Amino acid sequence: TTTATRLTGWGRTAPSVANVLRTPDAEMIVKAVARVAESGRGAIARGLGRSYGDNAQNGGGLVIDMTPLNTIHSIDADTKLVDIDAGVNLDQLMKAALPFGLWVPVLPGTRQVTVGGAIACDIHGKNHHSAGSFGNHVRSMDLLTADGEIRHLTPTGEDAELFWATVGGNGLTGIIMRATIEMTPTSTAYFIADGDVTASLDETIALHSDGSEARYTYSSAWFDAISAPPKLGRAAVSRGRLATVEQLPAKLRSEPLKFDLANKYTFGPIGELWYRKSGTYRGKVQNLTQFYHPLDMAGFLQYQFVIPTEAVDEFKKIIGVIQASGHYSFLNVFKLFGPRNQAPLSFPIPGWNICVDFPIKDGLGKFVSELDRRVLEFGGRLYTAKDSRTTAETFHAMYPRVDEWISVRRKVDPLRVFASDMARRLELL
Ligand SMILES: Cc1cc2nc3c(=O)[nH]c(=O)nc-3n(C[C@H](O)[C@H](O)[C@H](O)COP(=O)(O)OP(=O)(O)OC[C@H]3O[C@@H](n4cnc5c(N)ncnc54)[C@H](O)[C@@H]3O)c2cc1C
Ligand SMILES: O=c1nc(N2CCCCC2)sc2c(NO)cc(C(F)(F)F)cc12
Repeated sequence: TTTATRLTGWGRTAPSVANVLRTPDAEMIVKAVARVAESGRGAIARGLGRSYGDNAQNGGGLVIDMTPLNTIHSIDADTKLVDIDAGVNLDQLMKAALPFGLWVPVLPGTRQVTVGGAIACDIHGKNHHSAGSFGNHVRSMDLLTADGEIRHLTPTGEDAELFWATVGGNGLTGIIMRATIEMTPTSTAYFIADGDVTASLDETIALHSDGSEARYTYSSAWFDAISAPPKLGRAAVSRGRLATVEQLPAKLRSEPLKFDLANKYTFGPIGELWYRKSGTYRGKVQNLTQFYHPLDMAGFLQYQFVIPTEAVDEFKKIIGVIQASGHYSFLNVFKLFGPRNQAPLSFPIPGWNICVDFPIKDGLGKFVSELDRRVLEFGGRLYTAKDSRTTAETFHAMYPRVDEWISVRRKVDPLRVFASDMARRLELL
């Protein structure tokens, strides 16, 4: 079913109309690409549309919806390998793999993302400093390339260059049809978590520098970006690891792999004490929602960037520029990222990662451009999955291996068959 449809990112801006093919037939998808390879607005895959930007739309072009390709082919507990269609979402995968004592190795902050989208944006999670990003756990993928052929890529094979170009490649090397992922063994669906509350930016940084991070596989913090210094950058830090069966309480040991406001006090000293109490704890047993999606149970601009580890002073500065700006962000996530991977367009690098969420109002666009500049000057970068407004020139300087990447893309799609709004804006075409 080919249908002219109006598509936007999760942020619901920069709308664009395209011919949306939605089919469960992989043979239909190979033909639509062959067709597009004849006649020149190109094609692009789309997952669940959870990316905020314009990387999954192609104005006046073809957009292939991959979510009907959602078959899990096999799960093997001994090898820890799952073999799945690209349109399988990580929530679906999570529930399918638990009974085998397997855990999805990298989870983002929403489980409604496809494997293809997980690979194409090379997503990260609370465990990046211990496990890397999603691409590090893919052992193979089958990629529908511009020549109508389906190539079988692996991280260390002869096609390693193309594999790593596809990881974080935002769909611009072809369609990931199928992949094999190595899962993390687990005896439990639960976490054991430690909580800590800091009073300032310099404490937060101290906590993340003292060596405690190495004792936790998962870590992230809620972060104050409004309150002026000294309060600026105080945080609720939440850290932990998957629980073993031995560490669960009686009630949960029979089904260990299961899954199924303001008052007058709030802003005074009693609230400060209460919040400090609630956010301080040791060895709390917690399920996925409680630990990983604590938010559970349009008109905003999402902005995420990472600054190199060494440039700690420069990070403090950027955070100060944000609270002084008049633009207030209430929901902020902070994390120290670990080592990077071989993918040239992969976002994560070791250093200070922060996500902020600004209300759309007058002055924002021009303030965010100036932020881009500070982020660039300080050796950091923005995340494509959260962006629709940065310039090609900024992007290119932020990702110095883009040229290396462009070369790989030139060989595999010399006719520019795969294209998107983002590719044209960021001049990756
Ligand atoms: C509330 C929320 C929280 C989030 N938290 C995080 C987080 O913690 N960490 C993180 O890293 N990201 C996070 N994200 C971003 C999200 O993980 C990525 O945007 C992800 O790529 C979206 O997956 P999707 O399946 O919706 O892909 P879409 O948004 O539909 O597409 C995204 C990109 O993947 C490509 N693509 C999709 N399918 C295929 C395929 N089969 N073959 C080739 N290319 C394909 C598209 O062409 C496009 O370039 C979050 C997003 C939201 C809305
Ligand atoms: O857990 C997360 N939840 C998020 N969302 C749900 C709550 C509301 C806003 C979106 S965003 C996010 C980001 N930024 O993208 C980074 C990290 C990380 F650094 F990996 F720890 C975690 C999250």
